[PDB]
Amino acid sequence: DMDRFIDALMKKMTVEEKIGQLNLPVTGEITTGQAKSSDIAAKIKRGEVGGLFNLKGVEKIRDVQKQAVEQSRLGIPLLFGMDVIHGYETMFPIPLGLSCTWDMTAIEESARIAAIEASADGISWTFSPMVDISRDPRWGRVSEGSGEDPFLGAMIAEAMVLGYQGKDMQRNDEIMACVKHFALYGAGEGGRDYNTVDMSRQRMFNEYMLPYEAAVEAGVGSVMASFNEVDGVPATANKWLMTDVLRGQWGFNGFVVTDYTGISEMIDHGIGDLQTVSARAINAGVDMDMVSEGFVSTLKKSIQEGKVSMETLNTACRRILEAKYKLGLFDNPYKYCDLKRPARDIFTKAHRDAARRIAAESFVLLKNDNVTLRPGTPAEPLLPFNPKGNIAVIGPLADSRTNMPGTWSVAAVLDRCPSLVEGLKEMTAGKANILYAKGSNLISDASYEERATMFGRSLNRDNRTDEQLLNEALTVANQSDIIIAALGESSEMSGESSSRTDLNIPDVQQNLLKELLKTGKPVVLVLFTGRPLTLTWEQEHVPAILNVWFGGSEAAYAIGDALFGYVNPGGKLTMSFPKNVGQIPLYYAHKNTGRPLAQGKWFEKFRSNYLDVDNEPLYPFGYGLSYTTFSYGDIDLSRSTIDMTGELTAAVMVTNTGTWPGSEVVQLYIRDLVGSTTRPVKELKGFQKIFLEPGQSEIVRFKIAPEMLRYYNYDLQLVAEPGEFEVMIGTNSRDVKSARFTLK
Amino acid sequence: SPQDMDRFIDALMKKMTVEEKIGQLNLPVTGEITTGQAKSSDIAAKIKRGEVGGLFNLKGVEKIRDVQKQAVEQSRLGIPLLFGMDVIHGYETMFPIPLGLSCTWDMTAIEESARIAAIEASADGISWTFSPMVDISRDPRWGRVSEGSGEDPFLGAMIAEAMVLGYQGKDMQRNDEIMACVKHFALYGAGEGGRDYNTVDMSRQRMFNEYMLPYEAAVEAGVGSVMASFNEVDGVPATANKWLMTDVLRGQWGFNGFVVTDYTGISEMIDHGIGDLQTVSARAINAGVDMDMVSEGFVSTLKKSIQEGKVSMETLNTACRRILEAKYKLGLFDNPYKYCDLKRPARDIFTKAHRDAARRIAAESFVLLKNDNVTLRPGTPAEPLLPFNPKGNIAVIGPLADSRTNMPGTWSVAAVLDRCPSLVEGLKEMTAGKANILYAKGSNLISDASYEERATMFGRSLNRDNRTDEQLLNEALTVANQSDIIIAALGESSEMSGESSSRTDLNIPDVQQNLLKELLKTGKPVVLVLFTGRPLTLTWEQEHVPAILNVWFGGSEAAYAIGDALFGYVNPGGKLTMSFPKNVGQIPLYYAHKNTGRPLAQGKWFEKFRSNYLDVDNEPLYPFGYGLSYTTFSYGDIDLSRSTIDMTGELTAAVMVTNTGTWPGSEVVQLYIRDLVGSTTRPVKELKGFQKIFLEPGQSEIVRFKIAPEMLRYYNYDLQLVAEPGEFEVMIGTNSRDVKSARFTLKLE
Ligand SMILES: O=C1O[C@H](CO)[C@@H](O)[C@H](O)[C@H]1O
Ligand SMILES: O=C1O[C@H](CO)[C@@H](O)[C@H](O)[C@H]1O
Ligand SMILES: [Mg+2]
Ligand SMILES: [Mg+2]
Repeated sequence: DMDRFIDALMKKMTVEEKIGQLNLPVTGEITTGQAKSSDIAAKIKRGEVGGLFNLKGVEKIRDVQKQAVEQSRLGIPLLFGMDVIHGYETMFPIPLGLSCTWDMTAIEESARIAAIEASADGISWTFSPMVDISRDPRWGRVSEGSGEDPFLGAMIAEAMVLGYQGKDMQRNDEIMACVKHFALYGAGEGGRDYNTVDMSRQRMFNEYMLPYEAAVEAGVGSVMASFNEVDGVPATANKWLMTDVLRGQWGFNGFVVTDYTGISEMIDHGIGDLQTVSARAINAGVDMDMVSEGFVSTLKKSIQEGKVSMETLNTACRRILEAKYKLGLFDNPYKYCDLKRPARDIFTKAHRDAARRIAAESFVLLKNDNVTLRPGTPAEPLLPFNPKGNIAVIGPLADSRTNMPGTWSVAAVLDRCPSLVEGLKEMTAGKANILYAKGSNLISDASYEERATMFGRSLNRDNRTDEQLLNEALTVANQSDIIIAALGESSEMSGESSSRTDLNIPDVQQNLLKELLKTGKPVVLVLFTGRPLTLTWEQEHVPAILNVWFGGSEAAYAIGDALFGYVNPGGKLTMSFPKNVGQIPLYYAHKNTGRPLAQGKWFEKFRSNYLDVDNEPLYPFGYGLSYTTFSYGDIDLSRSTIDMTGELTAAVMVTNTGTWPGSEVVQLYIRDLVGSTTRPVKELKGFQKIFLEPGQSEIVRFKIAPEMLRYYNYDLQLVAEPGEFEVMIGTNSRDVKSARFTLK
Repeated sequence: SPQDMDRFIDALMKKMTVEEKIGQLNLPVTGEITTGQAKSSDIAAKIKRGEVGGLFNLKGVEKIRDVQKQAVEQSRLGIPLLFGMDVIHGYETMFPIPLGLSCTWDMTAIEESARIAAIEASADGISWTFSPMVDISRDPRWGRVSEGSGEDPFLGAMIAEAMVLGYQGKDMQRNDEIMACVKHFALYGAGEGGRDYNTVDMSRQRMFNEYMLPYEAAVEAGVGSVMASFNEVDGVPATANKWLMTDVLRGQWGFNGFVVTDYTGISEMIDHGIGDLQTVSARAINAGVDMDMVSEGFVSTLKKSIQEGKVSMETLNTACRRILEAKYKLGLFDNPYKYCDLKRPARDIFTKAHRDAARRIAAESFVLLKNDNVTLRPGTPAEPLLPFNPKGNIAVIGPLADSRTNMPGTWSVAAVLDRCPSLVEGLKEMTAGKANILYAKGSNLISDASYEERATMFGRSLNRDNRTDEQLLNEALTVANQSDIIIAALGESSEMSGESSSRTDLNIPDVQQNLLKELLKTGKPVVLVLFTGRPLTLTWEQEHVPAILNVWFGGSEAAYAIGDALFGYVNPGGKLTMSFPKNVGQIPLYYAHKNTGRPLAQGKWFEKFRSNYLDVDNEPLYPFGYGLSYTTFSYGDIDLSRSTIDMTGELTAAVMVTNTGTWPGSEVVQLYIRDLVGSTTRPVKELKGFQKIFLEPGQSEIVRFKIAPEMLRYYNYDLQLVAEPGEFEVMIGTNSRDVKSARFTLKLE
């Protein structure tokens, strides 16, 4: 059926036309790399274009599809691609923030909505999800992932692929997804984007690979090859990755696209000239060439010289044609070119309300200490509070529209998003006064601020000095009843090519924060960030800290919802927050070492520890507070022993012991006590997000079976070994209840 | 003969019970030196029962002789003991810490320092040193960088050879030659977070191209023993890693010696999480580990394992034979008391000749990092602060100004710490009658007293008192404002580096940097004499201090050597062997890095969509091979004897180096090669040669390097050590950053 159709089409094709299906030039207003493609009208005519990307607007896409359908010899329709990462126009939180919902239904929903919007506007293909594991918060691209953990990363990868594609991409509101960046890109040395990656095969499989595999097994249509080398070979020329693992081991039936000029960049990597690396890429299992024109300009010559087989070419071409067929583009090239759809599907109130809900769900309450508010009274937390009197909103993130959506919002209308001040003004009209002061620049260094606010994120820095801005803010702060310090990163301090060697709140903002605290007014830190920051000073001195990541186009409203208690925060961290950059890499699923430092023993000579800080993150994986409290009973294991075909249930009663209704992410960890290789001190193996009224309890039950206990041993065999296991359940990866069982 | 050894050992082993064979594999700890937590007990009775193969941490020929006499006269078979110690950079005469010593780029001096240490150690009963430490590291957070020779495997390998040869000589036959022990096999310098003992993980390709060569070089130089490392490799503690300890070490490299564990390395595998004591002990001996340091895994569990078939008699016999062979090769069956001459210590230890050598080698190790011109007096053109004639009032200020015990450096376990002159003491002696040495402590080591305590353990107290920072600073400023020049003696205490001394920030500590700022504010000329066991983050100091001399830890004669440099008796010629980062967030920085697919071109920081950071450029403050002189050297263009060679060929790269300044001095001329295109990505350069030359003012020398295809080999994707045809770039210069370039082509034919 498909096979026969594609056989017949391919029998007609010239070598040039087969090669053309593998070519993906760039166009439009959206800029995601340096090199630009020329002469696109003619190339479509010559049959030399497989797809395009970065073109926005159903009408413009329709026009281009027409040229392909009507002006090329064979009429083969184009794929239309875009980075639809965490929204099209309705922007959800950045993926890292979104991961802190621990809510696969919400995550699927966000992808569903983005697909509806993008498909309504002509897009058939998104370069998403980004599933790279990272333990290095220096790397700006942590903003695009789902944190450090592969179990949670894998579940999220599945939710995103399903949200975008549905069952089989048959509907006109379903699009093809693309798991990226295969593979290991999050382990770039120094946290410096694009830098050398190196690790053992054992680490690859146990620690980094699961999310890519989960996407493949969820039926993801395409895979993007990464910029990094693996084992000294750029991923785009690594046949072990792109054929042996991807196809041979996991059974991937789709196609592989490069990242931006990934082929020609192999010249700079230092593995040969354009022809050589182009031939190596297609022979490795790469099917589509993003921008470099390596395939289109050199593959014929390589075929003539016997460096690439006609077989290899036909396979690459076939995979591209199968993707087009599966999307329904041969049945109808204009499947996604309904000019009536943008008006009914894009940036609707329904979509924006969903984004607002998901944003509030993504926030992580890091601290909410009791503060003396009125003398004589027992100390109470600052959050939540009723919007009354004068609310100061101060800082460089307080009145920026364009920094609200987050990095990788290329189709968003940035200056349509309400700033925090605008959203809070709306939400408190008639009830409180919102008093604004800028307070500081983003950072002292003007050049830094300029590059940190590129892609239209300017904060309109002017000639007012740090001291002037501070003084104005203190005048405002001292007229107020409470201070909302809106501080942290600009959105483009994270994302692609946005690596940091220092992870503090920037200098002038931290100074501003210190001065606001010195007023004696209550201070809430509303923290904008795309990554873990080093917050030990803020943890010591600020009473309340709400990590809002970048919450999307409706962030301002969601922040209001959290501050005023309309939503009780329930986010939990998915990446460790280190005390300093000298502890990197810090991650919860670490080996014990031969000289573990016992709890509370810092400092101890001859143990694995530092002279100047303990081994712990400030906030561990899975950490997050609520306006209520939860209490855990002891773990009930249904068996003390099981065999390889058996099973048990781990159960724990969770009680809401405070005064607020709220959600709790109950987290399941397992430690394999003894291994033929060293095993992590714990691994996340399940979770359940529960909602409880005050005083209400729920018995949370986890099924545990031997398949969950498997790991890649020294010989890379995926096996569960007999022995003892420790089951841990708790409110984060640090504070847990424990019980043990034996596998026979 | 080899056959005589086999016959003798065959005969001895025929006598031995299983318990006696197991006993040869047992290495308890005793004596006054502390290098770990666990301690041994009942050693006298254990030796009597034949349950002890060697001991370590026992100092003094009288004590060692007594113990050897018990082994020889009172055990059934009289098998003599090995006596081990960490003789790392000196016995009593202390040379610079190894990392400092590596900056001499002088293999003759390095060999000499090991020779002297062996002479002193052997005089005092020691037959075995746990040295050299040859671990590659790119992570200056790790305290043990102090013990190695930097980031580079080419230089690392040459130093490993020099050290082994210095200790052992041709074949350990002489009574002033001892058995060496290459450590820590393997990859221990890549521990995550720079945190000692932490997880190591890397590809096999990285192991062989970037980390393994120095171990291999020690093995090929005939090192008698290998110490297994604390870290895991491929998820297996090195002490249980049969691929490391058998397949690589014996299978690939032909190692003929024995493997000892590190301190309780076997029982620590329980904590690593790979099983109980019996299980991990069986795995260790089966892996190729021959001697058990302290844990008593072998002695307490091997017989049960042999009964149960978990370890074979053949495996026990092989391990025992290796130990007996080491003892045989050291001459201990010929004479158990070879090293127990009670009269040698008085004539061989801490002699003037030894100490004069140490003083010379210390001055040779220092790295001049900065020496800018300063205007001392209106109307006189500006000149550098260093060197200066000792006259007037010379202030020496800081917590490292008057500490004897912090001079030798970490890993000086046999030194008499309180006998080393302090810097003030040394400079006072050297300037008697010419200058007044003024002194103030100026600051504590660091603001936190608890930190200072752990930083000055092992008898390195700075005698911190309850004076306020104000008292300390005011006294220093009263000194500074009377002085003609200020020597700011700042940096680390010695035990801020070494084992279990990892740091997450690499600054000069808070109160010392505040002191430095205040001294600079006086307007008097300031020379930073920097004590450290590691690269530090020195961007502020490079911007603000006119002269910076890195003296590492120079050893027992450091004070005199520092005087030699300051007063111009020696012209500094040290070159860095490890990159100095601008901040900890750049780690790891190393010169021999891959290009990436998005390289930032020179001078283009910042550029979006290149491999670079938002907040700092990609560069270290000081690159690999960096070091200044009191003179300047200029380099002509490179002349290659031919532009094309094949696998059978060779060429010569030659460059004229001229001393263009006013001082005679040494230059380390460094050869780097870039393999431009590979089947795998190749580093942007690799050190492949060097020559240290001495030139008088105005003098020139043509420095020539032989380049052959064997130098161009590397491990490809399939771990084949191969040279590939293609273009190569030859670079020669004064450091890894500032170089001349020429190209040549390699063909198959
Ligand atoms: O450079 C890139 O370009 C791609 C196209 O914009 C994008 O999808 C990748 O995530 C990114 O690495
Ligand atoms: O712990 C150790 O003990 C050993 C014995 O002191 C020493 O040689 C090693 O270098 C060290 O790691
Ligand atoms: Mg187990
Ligand atoms: Mg080559």
